[PDB]
Order: sequence, then structure tokens, then C-alpha cells
Amino acid sequence: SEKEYVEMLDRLYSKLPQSLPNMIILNIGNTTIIRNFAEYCDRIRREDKICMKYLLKELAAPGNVDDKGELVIQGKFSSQVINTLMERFLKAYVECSTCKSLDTILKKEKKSWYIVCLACGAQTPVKPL
Amino acid sequence: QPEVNIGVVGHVDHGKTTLVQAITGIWTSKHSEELKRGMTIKLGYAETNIGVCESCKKPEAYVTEPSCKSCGSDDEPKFLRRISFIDAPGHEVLMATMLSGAALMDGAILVVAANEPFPQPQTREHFVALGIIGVKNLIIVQNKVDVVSKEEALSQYRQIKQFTKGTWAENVPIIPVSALHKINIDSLIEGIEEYIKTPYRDLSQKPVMLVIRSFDVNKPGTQFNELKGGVIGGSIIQGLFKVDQEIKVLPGLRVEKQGKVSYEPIFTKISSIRFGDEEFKEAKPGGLVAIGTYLDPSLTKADNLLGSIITLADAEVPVLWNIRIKYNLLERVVGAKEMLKVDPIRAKETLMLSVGSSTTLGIVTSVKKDEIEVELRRPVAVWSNNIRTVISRQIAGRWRMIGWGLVEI
Amino acid sequence: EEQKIKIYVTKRRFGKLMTIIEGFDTSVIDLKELAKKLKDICACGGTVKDNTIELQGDHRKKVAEELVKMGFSRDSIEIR
RNA sequence: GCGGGGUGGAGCAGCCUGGUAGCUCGUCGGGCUCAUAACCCGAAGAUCGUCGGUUCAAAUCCGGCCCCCGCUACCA
Ligand SMILES: Nc1nc2c(ncn2[C@@H]2O[C@H](COP(=O)(O)OP(=O)(O)NP(=O)(O)O)[C@@H](O)[C@H]2O)c(=O)[nH]1
Ligand SMILES: [Mg+2]
Repeated sequence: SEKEYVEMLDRLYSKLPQSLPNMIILNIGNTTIIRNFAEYCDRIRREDKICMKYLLKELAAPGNVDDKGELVIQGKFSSQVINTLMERFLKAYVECSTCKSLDTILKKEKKSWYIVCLACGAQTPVKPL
Repeated sequence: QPEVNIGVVGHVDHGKTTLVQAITGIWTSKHSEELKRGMTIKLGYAETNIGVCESCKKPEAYVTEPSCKSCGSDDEPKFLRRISFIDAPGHEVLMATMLSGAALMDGAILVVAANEPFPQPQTREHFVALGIIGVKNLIIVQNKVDVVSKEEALSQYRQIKQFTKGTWAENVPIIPVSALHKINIDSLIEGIEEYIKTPYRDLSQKPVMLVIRSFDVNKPGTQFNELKGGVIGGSIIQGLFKVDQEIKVLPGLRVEKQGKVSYEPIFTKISSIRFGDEEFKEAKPGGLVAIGTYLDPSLTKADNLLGSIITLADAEVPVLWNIRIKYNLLERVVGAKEMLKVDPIRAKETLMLSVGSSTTLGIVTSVKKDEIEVELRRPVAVWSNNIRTVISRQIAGRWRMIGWGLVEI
Repeated sequence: EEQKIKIYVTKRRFGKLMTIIEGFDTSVIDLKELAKKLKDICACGGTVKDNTIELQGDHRKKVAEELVKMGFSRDSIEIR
């Protein structure tokens, strides 16, 4: 009986270790808006409130999300700094330490959150915030 | 509390502990700092919950946390059982512990390395130990396929499918994995959810259990007002223990009288019962437990009562010094890089007698066809008539598994 | 593990040249018992001198081979 | 981030108390002995980690990196 197995070998191989959509940003008075903040987060398996909370906290500015997944930052910030703070977000909350996949989950327990790689399988413990 | 005891045998550094880490998450610490530069040295320990995605497709349906929304969708996967592992070491010399460990297993998984010459010394040594003791519920696993040619891992699967022939291993399936990137593990959970079934155990039986660790919980500095009791780690096999029972440990501590030797049974009360990190009021076979006691933690610091057993206080068990083994030999020494043919037993020879979890040394007084009589340094409490044992010899400085049999009373 | 060792000739009394063995971890290895065992292998006098063993005569190969027999790594031992 | 240490071939002194580099593994010469050892005397060998600073003078005192070692003792 090889079929069952050969199958198994297939299925693991297809689990090994997707550029990132360019995050569209604009300005309207004194707001900076990330047209696809929703899609973006969506394609990194991360909750909007989270990228929002982080990204906002770092910005030291207020804001919430469109009913149509858009980020309205109550402050007019330069397209650039947004990315700089955004990658930093990726580094600390999405990228696997073991192999750097970016193909991860984000556990949570009493007070310990963990990054969980869908490729390598390892768990980078992160500072719940 | 965990249902069953699955062992992870295999050669050294093939990643046994690592596979345990992809399945549970847990590491075996690798501790004593020494293990941290070396490798697993005590039996590692870890537990996990296996539920299944009814509401979708397998093997992936084989879950780990009450969460199906990982594959297909949501319907909180149904819980099948909670299992436990026993990570042995892999080093040619930790043989004496791994043996010991098997005594607790209800089944196993042979981790071969995909990028090293198939029958590697210890891989075999283990395998035959398995077919010898009785652990017949086996799953071979091809580990490091994340570092090989798509040809290589299949040709190894060949040499495996060919070894697994004449031997007792019909359809012992072989599930190639990647313990490093945790790939394909779910089909492993499906194997181990099929083949390593959870044995029934009559509870009514005599409460009997094996010990393989023991610790002094107490932190460097805890005051005497809250010195937490002595703590005995091991696995139950038959019966069931409950909080507040009266218990004894065998053969138990030996006295000293001017060069004399004399072991004797230790009594105490089960102060407490714990599996993993969660406390329970009772405890039943499959798993390792830990038993809080009321005895001076000096008595079980480093792992003193290693190879000791715990039973019902006021129970009938022999503390032998001399034992009747019936027995058989391998024709080869599968465990040296060299396969030199097993010399028959000469009397007045020192041999390691591995009985239960314990590891004792003893000298041969009688040499018949398959019944030798052995004199022991440290007593063996023989709980049954069914006492499996494993017999070894110091071949070239390092000890080696050479044959087996059955204790006889 | 990681226990290296040096075995070489060391000036002595009557005979020709003693044999010096050093490099053992004295907190784990009892040199007194090791020396007694080595003295039986070489059938010569000897003592533990500080953290070394000194044997009378030239028994470098004998000692090295016995140490391997006793479980010490072949690759941890150097005869000079 | 703390603090210990780089000295003839190996392993250790000498440095806060600046000018004298000492000790053990074999070599060479001369003694002792009838002779071998042992013992004795006389000999070979060191840019003292490096880039500089203070001084009459720096192994030694003050800073700059380069490798070396340890840090308050480990979890049912
Ligand atoms: N590339 C790759 N490396 C792996 C894989 N599995 C384990 N390793 C590596 O193998 C090393 C050995 O891990 P370890 O689990 O200690 O091996 P072990 O077999 O458990 N040691 P012991 O035999 O004593 O229990 C680890 O450093 C790990 O990185 C694998 O599937 N792929
Ligand atoms: Mg290990």
C-alpha cells in the first residue's frame, strides 16, 4: 500500500515555506487613509483592531475603521512613516522567528500571545498588546 | 488525566524530542544545562488533547485545540481523548533508561531520520527491544524529509518497507514528517488515532504503579512553614489511586549496620494527585502522574526512588534478592555498529537486569536452557507473575541489550 | 561530554622515564582509583600528583588503550 | 550590562606596592658514584594581545578595540 502514504508525502510537501499588496495611503485635510487596511490585514491573518491598535499607538493618534474596511487616522501623516511603523508591526507580530514566513496565526491565553507558523510550525511568544 | 502512554523510540538526534514539540508544543526543557548543550537526558514529558474535525476532511481534520475553523469550518471539533508521550533519549548509552521507560508505554512511534543510513545502531536496538517487551502497537515515522531529495525519502521508505517484512511489522505504516516545520503532523495524529488504540484496564485490580522520577518541589529558600511534600513521578499500569489513600514504596530504603545491607518498605499518605499542571482527585492508567506525599523531600530529591514502585499499603508483594528467570537470546547484538554473535551465558557473570522501570545489576548463579537464577545488588519487588524483563551485558565498556525472558515465582 | 587528556613521558627514578597523565575532570573522576587501575595495567608504581597521575616507566600506549577500554573518548586522548 | 584573564613550546607566578621577569615537563655542559638514577652548578629560549597615553623608566598605571571565561545556581 503506497497510495495512502504517497498521498501523505504530497500533503506535507505542500505545507513548506504573496508579495504584500501595496498599502494605498492618502490625505484629506488632516486625515491619513489606508484604502485597503482591511484587505491588507486580511492577507496576513491579523485582526484589524490589532494592527490598528499597534499602528495607532505607535502613531500616538486616534482613529477607527471604515464600515468598508478603511483606516481613518485622525491626523495627517506622511505615507512613508506609516510603512516604517507597519513593517515594524510585521516583524514583531506576524513574522516567524524560526524561518520568517509571515504565514502565521496569533494565539492568546491568559497573558501570553504567540505567533504560530503554518510553514515551520514554531511559536514566537509576543508581548500581548 | 491522559488516557494512554505513547513512546517515541529511535536513534540519536533523528529528532525525537522535536517531533514531540511539533505535536504538543512542549519541549523536554533539555535541562541540567548539560542537556541544553547535549540533548534529552531524562525521559522528557508532555501531554495533549486530540479532537477531530467531524465537519470536514481528514487528515487535517485531526485537531489539537478545540478549534475546527482551521480547516473546513467552525463546529468545535469533538474531543476523542487526551494522550501523553514519553520522550526517551537517543544516545547509544541511555539504553538503560529507555528500556526502563518502555514499562509505562502503551505503544510507540519510531522516528527514523530521512537523511542518514536507515538501520542506524540505536534505531535497531530500540525496534527489537519493542518487539521483545510486547509493545506491538507501532508507527514508524520518516522525520527529516524537509532536507532531502524527493527520491531519497521514497528509497528509504523502500528499505523500511523491506525491513518491516520478515519481522512482526506487517502494516506498521510509515508517515514521513517534518518535525522542524511541523509539516504533515495531522496525518500522524490520524495514524496515532487509528493504530495506537487506548487499552481497557480493569480498575478492580490491585493498585500498582512504576516510578521514573521524583522531585523536591521546594524552591531554594521556602520557609519551613510551607515546605511542600515529597513528590513521586511515574506511571500507573493497573488499579487506580485516590487522594488520601495509605501507600507504600518498594523495595524501599536500605539501612546501614557496619557493612550490612537491608532494604525495607516506605509508607506515607498520598498528599496530592497531579497530571500535567492540573490537579485531580484520582488517577488511572496511561499517563504519568505525580504524587504529592508527606515524606521528607530529602528522601526523593534528585530522583532517588528511581526504579521503585508504589502500591496499596498492606499489600502482598515480594522483595526478592534472588530470582528465577526463564529466558531467550538474540542471535546478534543489534546495538553495536558491529553485529557480533551473542555468546551464551556463562555463570558468575555480571548482567544488567532491567525489570519494570527499575534498573538493577546482578550475578548468574545458575545456567540452564532457559532458566537461570540471579543474585541481585538491589532488591526487586515482583508485583505479579507476569513480570517482563530485559537482559544486558557490558560488551565493550558500554552495555548492550542481548536477550530477555520472564521473571518466575 | 568533553574530557580531553594528555599522556606523555615524565622524568622519574630508576628505569628510564615515567609516564604522566593529565586533563581529567577531578570533580567527576577519582584519580586515586584510576591510578590504582592503571598501576595494575602497567604493573608499576605510581601516585596521584596534584591533578595528574604519574606512573614509573614508559606506558603511554598501554594507558591510552586502557582509558579507551574504560569508556573515555579515543579522540579526547593525545599521546606525546 | 557587570568582572576575571591574555607572560619563553604547555600549564601557573610576577601587576593595586612602576626600574630586579620566578616555578614545574624534556635538551646541552660540568660535578657526585666503581657506574645509573636521584641530587648539585652553568648554559638555549619571551615584540609579555594589540593600536597609544602619563612618566626619567611601563609586564606593572590610564583609556581603544580583538578573541577567552564567569554572573548571583532551573520549575509535580
Ligand atoms: N532540518 C531538520 N532539522 C531537524 C528536524 N527534526 C529535528 N531537527 C534538528 O535536530 C536537532 C536534534 O533535536 P533533538 O530533538 O534534540 O534530537 P533528539 O533525537 O530529540 N535528541 P535525543 O536523541 O537525545 O532525544 C535539533 O537541533 C533540530 O534542529 C527536521 O525534521 N528537519
Ligand atoms: Mg532531545
